[PDB]
Amino acid sequence: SLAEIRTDFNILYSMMKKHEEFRWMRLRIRRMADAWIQAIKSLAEKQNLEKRKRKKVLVHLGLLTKESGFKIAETAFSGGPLGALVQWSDLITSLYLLGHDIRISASLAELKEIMGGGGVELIYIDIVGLAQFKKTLGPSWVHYQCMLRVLDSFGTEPEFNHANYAQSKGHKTPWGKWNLNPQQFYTMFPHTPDNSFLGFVVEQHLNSSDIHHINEIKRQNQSLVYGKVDSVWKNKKIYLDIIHTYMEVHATVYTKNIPSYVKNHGILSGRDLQFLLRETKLFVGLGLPYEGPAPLEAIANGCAFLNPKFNPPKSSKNTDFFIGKPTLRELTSQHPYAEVFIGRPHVWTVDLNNQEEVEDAVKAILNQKIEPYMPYEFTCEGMLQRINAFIEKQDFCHMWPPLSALQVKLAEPGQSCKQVCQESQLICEPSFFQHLNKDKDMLKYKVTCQSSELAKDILVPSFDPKNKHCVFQGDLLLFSCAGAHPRHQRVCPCRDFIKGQVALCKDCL
Ligand SMILES: O=c1ccn([C@@H]2O[C@H](COP(=O)(O)OP(=O)(O)O)[C@@H](O)[C@H]2O)c(=O)[nH]1
Ligand SMILES: OC[C@H]1O[C@H](O)[C@@H](O)[C@@H](O)[C@@H]1O
Repeated sequence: SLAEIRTDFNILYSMMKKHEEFRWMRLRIRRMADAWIQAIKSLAEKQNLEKRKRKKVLVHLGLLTKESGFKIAETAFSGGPLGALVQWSDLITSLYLLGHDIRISASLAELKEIMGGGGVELIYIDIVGLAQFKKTLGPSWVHYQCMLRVLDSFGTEPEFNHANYAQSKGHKTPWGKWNLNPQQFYTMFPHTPDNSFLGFVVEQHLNSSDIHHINEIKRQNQSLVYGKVDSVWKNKKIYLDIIHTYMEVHATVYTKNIPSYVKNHGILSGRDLQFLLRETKLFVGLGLPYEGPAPLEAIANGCAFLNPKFNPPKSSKNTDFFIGKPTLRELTSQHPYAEVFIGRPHVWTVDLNNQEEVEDAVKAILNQKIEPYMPYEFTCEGMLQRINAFIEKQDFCHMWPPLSALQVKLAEPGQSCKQVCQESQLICEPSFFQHLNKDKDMLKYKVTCQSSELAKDILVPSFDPKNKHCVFQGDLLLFSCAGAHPRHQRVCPCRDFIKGQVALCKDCL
């Protein structure tokens, strides 16, 4: 039985009216419905969407179980976290439009019931939910393991995913050690090439008459602070004052930390928030929270984003929030994606403590022409293409990307495979490590092994050019885009990517 694209949302609304928790998600969908429907039709017109098998898909939202104790549903409308719920909403909508057979679960009862009656070919779950899956199913949970796609915002690096290696390194993460293929982890932003980038869609309501008259609509000296709760505002006053010299400063806050001059609007409904963004020249980052959606929404509406620079980068080594996350990734700014893949004039990444630099950025932004912008990968059509490619082409059970995409590179000592790929405008592709892990295979890529040994280490395969000595991976679950060798070179698998669609190679569709 073959999937048919859907262009009507009534079945979806009915499925989401089954739990109150889904209420917030259901409303965002309704606001974005016409965009979604334009996008599935446009994709079907550009690319052949026929001949897809209709999948039975479990979607288990562990974060919405009582049993998790997360209280996300509870605070959804009153200024709590929404990033995750944005992502889930967009994933469900995508699956529905592509014509799959979605069974949504927010409870142990439903999880048990859907798995109970068989058929399931694909499972979207979070880490909290994955623990529940293992516990509910007992030992046969491993039978489903290759169908798992695990929503994990900040990402999982190989050294935390391999249970035995993580313990040999003393890592106490409660989040790691599932022993999956790390490409099964689905992230919020393309920051972890050991994982896959899932993302979400950036909500925007600018017609092309809004964009032509955007200069009438936007008040040139209006800034808005990013930061829904009071805590995030501690010790920002110098920064805010420099901004307040040039611009009014507005906030949407659910207050001891906020100066008297700030103009508060409270927490706004999605529509009202979108209008406030459309009238705003400058969205002001305070440092927290890390890697959320809100800055991209502002950029889509023509705001510049002032992005706090982190020198040293923040990570588990230096920031409590990061301790125990199953990754050693370092953030160079509040929103590294915004910093690296968007940049000026939309994104000004600045040292909050450099008054001169802050002042120059504010005066610059004040003087910039308004240019609303969205990377393609965060549109409806671009997210549909990405997830459609993943469902049709990612298989961890029984060759994608195809070998023709492989471009081998040598990281220097002190540089990771992530880095050397990125420096040549490529991205690391962990599925190709298996093709560069033997004497023969090396010769090809213009490195000669005068002696090899095996090792079980994330930093290998490695090459010493002085000694012509090669080390190969002994444990194939330890292949790792993350990690730099302190003294040797790494042999690194890179691939190309489509403009504005970093998850997909040119030949991947
Ligand atoms: O007054 C507000 C402020 C924010 N948001 C939304 O809350 C979401 C979460 O954005 P943020 O980057 O703050 O991430 P979080 O930390 O909540 O995951 C975004 O879609 C914002 O538009 C909202 O609905 N009303
Ligand atoms: O991870 C989601 C959520 O988990 C905890 O249980 C809560 O107390 C929150 O502070 C946190 O954000």
